[PDB]
Amino acid sequence: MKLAVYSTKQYDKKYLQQVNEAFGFELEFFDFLLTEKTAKTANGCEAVCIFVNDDGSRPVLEELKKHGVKYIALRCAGFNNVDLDAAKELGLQVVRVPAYSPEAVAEHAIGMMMTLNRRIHRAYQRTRDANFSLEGLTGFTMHGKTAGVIGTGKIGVAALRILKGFGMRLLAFDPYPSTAALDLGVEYVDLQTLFAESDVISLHCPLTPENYHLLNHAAFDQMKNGVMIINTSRGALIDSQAAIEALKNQKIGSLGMDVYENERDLFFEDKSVDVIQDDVFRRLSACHNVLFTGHQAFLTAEALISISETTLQNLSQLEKGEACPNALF
Amino acid sequence: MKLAVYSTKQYDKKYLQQVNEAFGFELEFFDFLLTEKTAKTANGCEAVCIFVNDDGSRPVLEELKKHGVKYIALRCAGFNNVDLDAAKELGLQVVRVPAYSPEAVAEHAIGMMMTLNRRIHRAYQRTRDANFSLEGLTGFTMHGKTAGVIGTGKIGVAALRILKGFGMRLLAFDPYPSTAALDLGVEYVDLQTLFAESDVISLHCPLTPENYHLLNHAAFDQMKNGVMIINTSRGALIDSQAAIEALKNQKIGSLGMDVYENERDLFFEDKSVDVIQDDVFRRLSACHNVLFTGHQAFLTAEALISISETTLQNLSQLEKGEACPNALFK
Amino acid sequence: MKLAVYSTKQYDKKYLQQVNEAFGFELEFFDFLLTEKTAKTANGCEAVCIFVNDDGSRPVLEELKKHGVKYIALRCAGFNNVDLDAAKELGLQVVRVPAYSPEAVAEHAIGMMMTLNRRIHRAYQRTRDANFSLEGLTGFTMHGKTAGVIGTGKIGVAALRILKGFGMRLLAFDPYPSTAALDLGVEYVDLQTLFAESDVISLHCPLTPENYHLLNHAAFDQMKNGVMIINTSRGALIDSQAAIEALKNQKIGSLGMDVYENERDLFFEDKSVDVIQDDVFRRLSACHNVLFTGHQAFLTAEALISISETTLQNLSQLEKGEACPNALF
Amino acid sequence: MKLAVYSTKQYDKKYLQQVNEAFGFELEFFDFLLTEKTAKTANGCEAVCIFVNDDGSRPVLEELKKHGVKYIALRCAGFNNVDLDAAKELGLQVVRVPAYSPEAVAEHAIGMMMTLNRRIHRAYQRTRDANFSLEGLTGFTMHGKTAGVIGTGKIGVAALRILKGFGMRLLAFDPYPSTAALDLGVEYVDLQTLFAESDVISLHCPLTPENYHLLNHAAFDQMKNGVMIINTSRGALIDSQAAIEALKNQKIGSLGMDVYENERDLFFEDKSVDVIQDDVFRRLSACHNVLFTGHQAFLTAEALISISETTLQNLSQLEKGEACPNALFK
Repeated sequence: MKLAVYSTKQYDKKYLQQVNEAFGFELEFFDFLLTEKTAKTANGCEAVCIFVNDDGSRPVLEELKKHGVKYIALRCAGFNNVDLDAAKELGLQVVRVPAYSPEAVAEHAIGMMMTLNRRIHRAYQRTRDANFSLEGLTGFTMHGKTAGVIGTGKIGVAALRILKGFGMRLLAFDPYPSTAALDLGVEYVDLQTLFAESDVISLHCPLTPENYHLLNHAAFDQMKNGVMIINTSRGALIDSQAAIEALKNQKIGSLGMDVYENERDLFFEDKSVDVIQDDVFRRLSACHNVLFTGHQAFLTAEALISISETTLQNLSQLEKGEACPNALF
Repeated sequence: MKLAVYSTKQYDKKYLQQVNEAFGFELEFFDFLLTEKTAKTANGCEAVCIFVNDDGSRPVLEELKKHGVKYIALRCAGFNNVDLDAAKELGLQVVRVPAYSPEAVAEHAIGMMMTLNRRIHRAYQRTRDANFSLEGLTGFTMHGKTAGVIGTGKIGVAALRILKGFGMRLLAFDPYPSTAALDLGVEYVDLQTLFAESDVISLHCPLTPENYHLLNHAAFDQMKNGVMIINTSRGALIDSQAAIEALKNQKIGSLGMDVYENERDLFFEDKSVDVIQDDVFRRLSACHNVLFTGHQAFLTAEALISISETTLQNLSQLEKGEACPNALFK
Repeated sequence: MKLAVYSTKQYDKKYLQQVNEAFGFELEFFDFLLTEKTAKTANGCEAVCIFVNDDGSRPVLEELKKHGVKYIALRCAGFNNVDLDAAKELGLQVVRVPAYSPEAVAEHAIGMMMTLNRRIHRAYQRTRDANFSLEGLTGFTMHGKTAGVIGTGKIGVAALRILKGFGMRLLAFDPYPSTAALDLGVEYVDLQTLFAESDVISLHCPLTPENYHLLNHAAFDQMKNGVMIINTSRGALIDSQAAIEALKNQKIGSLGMDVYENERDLFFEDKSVDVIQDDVFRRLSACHNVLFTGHQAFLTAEALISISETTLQNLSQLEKGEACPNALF
Repeated sequence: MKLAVYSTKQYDKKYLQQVNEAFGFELEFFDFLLTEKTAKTANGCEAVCIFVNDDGSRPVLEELKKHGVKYIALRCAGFNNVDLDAAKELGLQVVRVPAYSPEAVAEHAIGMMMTLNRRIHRAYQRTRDANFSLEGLTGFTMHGKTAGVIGTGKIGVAALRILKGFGMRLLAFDPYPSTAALDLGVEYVDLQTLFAESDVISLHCPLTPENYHLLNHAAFDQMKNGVMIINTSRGALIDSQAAIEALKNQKIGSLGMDVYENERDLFFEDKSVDVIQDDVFRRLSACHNVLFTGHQAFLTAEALISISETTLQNLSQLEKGEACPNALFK
């Protein structure tokens, strides 16, 4: 079975090749986006593997079918990229990443927190040139502080586990309180309490129409001066204009954000008939204790191996049968 | 009483002043080093407060006494910079802060680990300029990995609590196994075992003649390829020449080191007629997944407050003629 | 005519589109490399435009021919990536940009030199973080120093003009002395003399069998301690190992190199027992007063406009059947 | 004579020592600031050498006198930190370095220009990590563009020579004409014309009432979109609020500023109310093609040697009872 892989990054290739040892496919790696124009490159491949920015609508799918491709595989969860009606109709079998790694994500959140806290990113900038000055690097001791987690699904609980290790007082907000969280000693509270009492706040929840801009001006008003905020969840959970103001006011002490790729563009705000919006990343990073990562939360070897492992197992079946539920039918 | 503070940094001043509300000393802050030449600036203070780089040799002490100084407070644990015998003969009293907050230090070790693991230091260099490329940033999932801690005093135990939080398998080496550790599910093992099995290793122990160059060529050879090593303990725990080789060979995956001041200028071991360093810090940082911090482990507000409280409390006892448990001699 | 542009960077696109206002080509821009696999994307185009990394080997050319391509335009001087014998046989026509703007390249060399001299690159690393320390930034006054230029073709002469403006003594080495250089007041000399007396040295010459490793251990021995060396010419002009030792020795004070794409892996050092050969860039940049740029010497709007005009003109001449002096056969 | 040197940086020491080979002063170097408190450190010295940040006010001067100092040498042009009246009254003599090497300053201005033009500072941040991407680095060819110099004293003229070498067309605004400049082919013009026609502008003039905020909203409006501006002259030549707005609007393509020690606050936006700040420097540097240097324009070995010779020579003349042209009063 021959698989064409689009939007390939070096990490994608490394892990796919390693996982492929136990499936045996012939792999062809392309660094470029799958588009209507590039679909033809798949010719000769029974299948293609795509990621969040690849184009999966009918026009692309038509080209693929024309070129003999049967199976499409997302190394991925987000599908706003693909036009799913067509595939079934075109006789084209399909999939995504159902399982994902909660620990990788939680750990990333913690890592962002610690880096910000101890200003380790800044320290590195200095010490890489043998500048050992400590001015401006002072952090806070975690132990005995209060941590507020918004959302107690697997990721949120994984985070709480770590925060418990730090010896923090643990608070949480979730509409659906979890035994797993209670067993850790977490106290579930309303948002207002969480905002009021938390030294560190971390978002681990899905975006809903209800929680759009959950962290807004009113919310910031409730928080402690110098509060640390981490968002490895969707960008829309935070009103960016309000966060910017709160940073300027010094209400927010530190802010860490893992930026989703198709939110990067709409990230954001002011511009005067200027200046969309890499400028915001630059300014905040320079002027505040603000740290951005580029949707990096799942970027560990173990997490990547898991994504790969499956991707191959699915195709191997498809190359012959199963439910899948690789398959989205 | 009036206190002259030398080698003053902004953090030193902020926390000393804040703590001093409870004490009422008259504080005078100097940014420069105490030396034989600057000792005269103390004139009119009964006490001086110094840090690791300040010069406490006999000639300095002699000048201080000449100028009416009775008391010397080290706002740090180390005292090798001060000639204690001379101080005793001269009638001076010397006091110190015997330990730093264990939690602050452990948390710093963990922070170095995570920053290294996820290459967060590298990411920032990118994203500060709006470059979101992930190439080279790939880390490891901590959960289920094995952590080995060498030394289970308060700092090591504090680290172990955090590591337990990550859901790691916890191994340790210490001559005197601690119930507090055992209570965490820690398994104590010999060094050979700890070296063979640990994905991450962190040093939380005093330097002894016995453990000089504990992490040496034989130790590295034993370790897992890609191992992460953290040292917030003294530098001599590690044979640097061996570490540098291990990095080159890709035995050591990641290395984080909190570099003590009295220990930076001294890497050698060795070279010829051209030429030496801060170069090693620059090269390693550039070429490997290596992070140095400048003795930053105790640099938190809470830890600095503790240091400030102890220091003023020590001074307060000396002023009164009350025996000070933090005195370095009679 | 419709033209497919491969390996497209934003700058390529901006200037090609700007220039095309005068030509009316139909332009299709691709970000990815031209390869045997991607050559099919050119279907519908009479021409393609490529750069130094694109693959112009016979298998690729065969694909392009099958797909209706007639013309290949190199938006660069180099053509090592294109198999000219094959192209001829296949009836394809190949054109290039014969030279870059001399002023742009010369200015880049001077820019490198001044940045290094005043450690401006270092200063920015500091001041971007509001660190105004000057330690380690001391340079040298150019006025009254001696510059040596190796090669006095158009670029070398442009460089000399600038150097003259700094109030420097001008020396040069060329086997074929130039009237414009002589008219400027340049004194031609032997290499040994140029090495012995030059404060600053800049390489502006083509690579030849003769000058391979022209700057070698013996050359570095003859130089002044603290000498500044600039190479915007090909990498092989310098023996890297020697250069590395000379930096380590402190014979070479400063080194600036504009690194050619194809020559990127070749250079430099021992090196690494496999990946990565990039570490040399990292090491030298951190440990010494060394500056690398990525073949940036022609990267000005004006130079890019010239490349764009030449390319579109070359293509019109081809279509019209006129003689194209830029043709590679 | 023994000379105490305050606020010493490694470069000050190196060049002062090198020059002293021919003078034989006895030199004592202090890294710290001269203040009322540290003036006593000078006892045993007839002279002290100070720089722009050192405290020269009456109380300090009084201390110096008490401690036997007769001479104060400024290793710089500015002297606003020194209370000249008090000095004269106290019987102290003060000398300065009247001007920096014109070539060094002009060369600095050109260096900033080229670095900004080709985004070499950005490039280095990339290539230091083997990132050879060229996106965003595109510059412009200098040759055939127009350069406008504001001020045609020795520095402006030195800059013109260089700019001439680039093949640029030379414009200048100075009320007063320069033989050297005319001789160079320069065209004098009014400010409005200089503003309209210049691709690059560099300021090389002293601050006067007449040019306070010379580059103001109105001036920027006249300028070419994308224009490059360099200021190695004093800050108040530019209305910073107007400049910042002009950067935001994209009227100014690039801005290079050598920032005087005494002037960090001149440059401001702003709404960083909490709390008044170096933030402007961090922000502009990140968001625009902006480059700051810390009053670096004279930082070359030759320029420093000149400062050093002048300073030692002033001191020598003072010792002699000779007329020092560089004295600030008599």
